[PDB]
Amino acid sequence: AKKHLKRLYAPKDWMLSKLTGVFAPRPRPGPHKLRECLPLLVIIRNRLKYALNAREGEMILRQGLVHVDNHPRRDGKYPAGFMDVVEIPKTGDRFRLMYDVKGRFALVNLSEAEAQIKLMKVVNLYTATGRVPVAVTHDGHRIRYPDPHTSIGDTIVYNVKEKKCVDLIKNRQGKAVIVTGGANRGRIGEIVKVECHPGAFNIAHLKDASGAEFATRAANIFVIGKDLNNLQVTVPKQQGLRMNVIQEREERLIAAEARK
Amino acid sequence: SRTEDVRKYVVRRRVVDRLKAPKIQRLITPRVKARRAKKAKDAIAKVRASAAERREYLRLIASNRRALRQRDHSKKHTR
Amino acid sequence: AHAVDATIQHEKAYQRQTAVNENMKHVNKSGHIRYSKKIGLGFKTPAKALNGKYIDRKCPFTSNVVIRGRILRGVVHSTKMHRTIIIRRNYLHFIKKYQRYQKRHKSLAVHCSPAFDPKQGDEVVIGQCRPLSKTIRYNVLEVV
Amino acid sequence: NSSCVFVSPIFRPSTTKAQVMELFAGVKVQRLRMYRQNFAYAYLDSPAAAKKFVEEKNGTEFRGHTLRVALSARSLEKLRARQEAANVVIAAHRHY
Amino acid sequence: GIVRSRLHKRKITGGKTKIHRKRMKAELGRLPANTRLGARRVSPVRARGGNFKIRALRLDTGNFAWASEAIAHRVRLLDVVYNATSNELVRTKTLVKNCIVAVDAAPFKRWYAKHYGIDLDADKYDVNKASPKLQREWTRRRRNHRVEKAIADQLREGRVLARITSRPGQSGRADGILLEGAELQFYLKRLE
RNA sequence: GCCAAGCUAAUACAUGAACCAACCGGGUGUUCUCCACGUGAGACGCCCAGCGAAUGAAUGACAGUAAAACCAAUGCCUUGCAGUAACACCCAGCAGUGUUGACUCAAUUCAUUCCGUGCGAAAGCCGGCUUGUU
RNA sequence: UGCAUGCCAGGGGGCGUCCGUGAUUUUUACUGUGACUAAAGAAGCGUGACUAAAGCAGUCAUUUGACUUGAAUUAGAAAG
Ligand SMILES: [Mg+2]
Ligand SMILES: [Mg+2]
Ligand SMILES: [Mg+2]
Ligand SMILES: [Mg+2]
Ligand SMILES: [Mg+2]
Repeated sequence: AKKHLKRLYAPKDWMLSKLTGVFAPRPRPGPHKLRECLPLLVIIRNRLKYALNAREGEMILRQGLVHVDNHPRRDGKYPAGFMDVVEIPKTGDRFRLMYDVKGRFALVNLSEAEAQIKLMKVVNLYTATGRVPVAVTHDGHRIRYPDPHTSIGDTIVYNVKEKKCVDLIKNRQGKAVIVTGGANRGRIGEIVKVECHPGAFNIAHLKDASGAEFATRAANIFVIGKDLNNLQVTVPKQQGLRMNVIQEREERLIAAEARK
Repeated sequence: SRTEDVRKYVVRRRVVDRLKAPKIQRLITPRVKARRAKKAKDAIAKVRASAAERREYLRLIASNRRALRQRDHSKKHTR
Repeated sequence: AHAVDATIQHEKAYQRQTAVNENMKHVNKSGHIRYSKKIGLGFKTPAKALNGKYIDRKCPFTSNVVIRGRILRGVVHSTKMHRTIIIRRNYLHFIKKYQRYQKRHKSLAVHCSPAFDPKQGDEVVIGQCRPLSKTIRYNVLEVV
Repeated sequence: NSSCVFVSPIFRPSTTKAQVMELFAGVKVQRLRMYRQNFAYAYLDSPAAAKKFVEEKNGTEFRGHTLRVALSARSLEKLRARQEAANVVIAAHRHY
Repeated sequence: GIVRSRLHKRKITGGKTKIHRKRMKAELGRLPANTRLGARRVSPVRARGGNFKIRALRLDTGNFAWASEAIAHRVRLLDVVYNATSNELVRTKTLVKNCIVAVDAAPFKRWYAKHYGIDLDADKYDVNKASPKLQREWTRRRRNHRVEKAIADQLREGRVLARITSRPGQSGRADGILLEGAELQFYLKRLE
């Protein structure tokens, strides 16, 4: 199998410079896919700047100082993907990995009793030996006895500290979702209708708070609340609202001159 | 004989002074005895926890079916 | 329980389905045990598959062959193989430099279950399946 | 509190109606019903009679089985009240 | 070695394929078992992923099922009488899936007496020694089911035809099912 | 590149853990206790009942019409059917409901089989204190 | 752990979901949108590395830190 990862082949969201080195940290198999993850070494070195290089990143990580989903991880190649709770007790950071409107990975700061809650999207349901229903989540968790109303596509809000399910949000029209893939990744909208194409890809049509309509495949949506005004999780600052490119450029020019 | 310490009879070789004595392997101490017995207690506790988890799930499934049975019976009685 | 069907059993080995015990869920209109499943994608199972005598281990309706992948449409070209047909997919290919099209075609070997009886010139709907022979990757799902 | 008593196990296929009355000797039982689920519903005369019947029968061996007894919340007068309501529609069903 | 690739095959155009890679272990084949009748003799084969196949070389016992009764029994294999591939496999007494074999009928006869209280031959099960709770159970079972005539004649003779359902060269076993219905009549004609 | 003989380890190799310790099912006894003069009921005895694998049988639903009698059995009502998930106690709701676009799939029950080519609590190691046959 | 169940009544229509039966059954190209689609490279926004080829940096206070810093957007045949 492949053990290396060239820097040019690494995902662009990692923001690794092409002139710094030839290689990038190859993500180990784990909770999240290689293409849709942020390695722990990248987080501790490039994002938080707690480590100036990989040598100090290994020193921090191999001590167990970094917790993901309330469990220390000593491997810098740990996947650490979407909606993961990362907390450093020695400094008290407690952020959550989310997507901004640009689609880049964002570290949304969390509070106490919010770092205990994680949202998991159900990707498969099956019966284990002994007639035990099991739900597989987007981060690889297997729930031994999910809610009887659970279905593929629904999201389970999960207590990481208590290791139990607290509630279920069903995938239905009118619910608030966040796009986790494609060109619309990081946008937050409300389900209008789902175009069901058997054998093919189901298409979900969404509308954001402003009123703009955008679509994506049904596998890219992630229910996060009953409606846009009620979200079970805290989203980044932009609130999943895509802004016009011309409008954004003018605002940055105005703000920059205002500062000076 | 059994119930007799074996550390006292371990062969020691002296060099010219250090007395070289091998480390005794498979010497099951009370510390090791507690460690072994804890494994069996944990294993039986785990399967009982899952059996209790199955019972609670089955209670939820049965109660939901019972409630629907009681709902339409009351509706038929009030009919 | 039943007598030997001579018109169906001429193969030096007894022809039978593998999903049901025929000499005993799946009972046809003629009061016989016959396995038949419903394929997805909104395709109706033909009545011959439901109520028929033929034994086909490669039929998508009465065997373990499943349909997944591409669904294509073509025109029957040759009907000389046993339970296999050749279909033609005629299309126009665009040449960018000349801004014009040219006529092109492709030929596919498709397994045809004994429930369709297509003729040369007929147009069929085919669905992708596992390799059934050296050149067969599709199964006939409908005849128009 | 109540005059009815729950009695189990009473195996109907292995016993007669009079056979189970032997354990009720000395008590004036009005109505006695036997069920497929190996239990019997008996309606006594007074709440005190029923109460004094369950402090000496719980655990006793009857017909080769330890008896489990407890006061029942079912009431005798409700049965008669519902019976006529059921009885009129039995005759009303004939009228259709 | 033996390969299962299509590189050596002709194209549908009849042209020759110019191979530009060496043979791969992922496309290998192996020599056939050619399992014959005889005292048990198997050889394990380490396969892809570290798993083991059982390449049976000689087999003379198997677990054979009576489908109508929904039971099975371990019986010894007496003979192989028909093969659709070729009669040469019958001549060599080769055991492959779907081949017609003759098995010992004694265990099935014994179970019939225990279940229905019927002696077909009239060790030897004494039906009269059964408890009265069992003889009453015999009456319920007997009324619903009647034995097939063609099966009974075989059971008296001591050998009953059956079809092999397992793959001896892959699993090392010689399981099978008793022939019944039109399938039994089909092969009876072929065997004169 | 190499023999031969002497030692000695294990997380190498081999062997092997009853009671504590449950729920559930199938097959049986010329076993007894009761009912009826056998779709009888209940105890006790015996044979098996784990994961995975093999063959066979059955499940893996329904969704193209409205009411009456009769016989047998059994439920209840009382001494004739209103009406009611199912189940002959010890569990009066301890799955009547897996999934897919689609399955001979997931999983469950029954019968038989596994013979080296599966299945230890590594019969393992290290820490803390409070220093503990839980 | 019935710790459960019901409490406007009604008829009549309006819908969601799944299945069955029925149109002497209508596609393809084109075109408009939308979805999906690694970087590097190309186009391009912002940014006085002294300029530039570049790079994705840095900037501002003077701080035990702000900017909840930035790293925008495009095109990329054909087929699907
Ligand atoms: Mg698919
Ligand atoms: Mg040791
Ligand atoms: Mg080992
Ligand atoms: Mg189903
Ligand atoms: Mg289904």
